[PDB]
Amino acid sequence: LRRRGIVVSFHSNMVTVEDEETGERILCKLRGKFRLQNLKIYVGDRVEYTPDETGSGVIENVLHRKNLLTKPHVANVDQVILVVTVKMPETSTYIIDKFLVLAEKNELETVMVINKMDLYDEDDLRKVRELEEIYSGLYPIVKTSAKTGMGIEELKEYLKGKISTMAGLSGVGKSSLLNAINPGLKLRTTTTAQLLKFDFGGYVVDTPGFANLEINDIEPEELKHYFKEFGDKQCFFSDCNHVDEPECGVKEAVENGEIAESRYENYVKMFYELLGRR
Ligand SMILES: Nc1nc2c(ncn2[C@@H]2O[C@H](COP(=O)(O)OP(=O)(O)O)[C@@H](O)[C@H]2O)c(=O)[nH]1
Ligand SMILES: [Zn+2]
Repeated sequence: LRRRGIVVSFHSNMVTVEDEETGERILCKLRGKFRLQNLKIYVGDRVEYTPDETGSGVIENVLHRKNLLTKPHVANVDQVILVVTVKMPETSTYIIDKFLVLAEKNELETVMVINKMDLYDEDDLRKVRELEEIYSGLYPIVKTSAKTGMGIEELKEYLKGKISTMAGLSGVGKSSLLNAINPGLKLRTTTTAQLLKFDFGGYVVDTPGFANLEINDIEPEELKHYFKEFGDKQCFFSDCNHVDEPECGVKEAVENGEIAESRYENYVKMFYELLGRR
């Protein structure tokens, strides 16, 4: 009879589902009119199927998704674990804000993780204090070391229950942190993502988030809504883009220091970058 499950991967041209109750990995086939209609199914999709245990099962229906990450297709993602690096990979605030813009656009909770702390000397630490100085009040920050183990237990606290996606520049330590959180687990024909179950309940995606940092589906005038800070600020004009406009609460805030310059700076850069399109 009808049982609820979460899709976790696509094996041998078939959907692999996991039983929401207390189930194992039941392989499946989608039947019905999903054919007639165009109701596509993805990893992370919640579904209800028929347990013909005498050989896997059959997917009867696919629930409605809260969202759908793209390239590595993933549905119903709650969190973005943004792993950042001050030294070694060197992460610019610009890249960081593009990541946040993306996480916000897909309406996801974001947890910023400054990794490789074990490698930082005094100058590096200063750069760290600058990251906290910028993002402290906009997002949760956790200082970690995949090697030392520093900050992992605290990070396990955010992964619990939720379906999470790792994001960050190559080399920043995404796969190493994963293994630090759950020995054995690791980041990545077979072009679809997979959901890895955490020891403590919850899942993390096979491959990394928006690795292609593609901000195009965003209209210029839309971008401003993806910078938390820009909101409680009042600007003269109706829907002021905060760039040239004559009077801007946002521009005012920057001259004050209520808004980090880097934030404004990167937002404007991104703004103009989106304008170049017809
Ligand atoms: N010292 C130190 N090295 C780390 C840390 N995390 C990852 N690394 C190293 O950084 C390299 C890249 O890590 P990896 O997890 O593969 O990066 P990813 O591309 O973000 O998944 C590997 O050679 C690791 O040995 C960390 O917290 N501290
Ligand atoms: Zn404005």
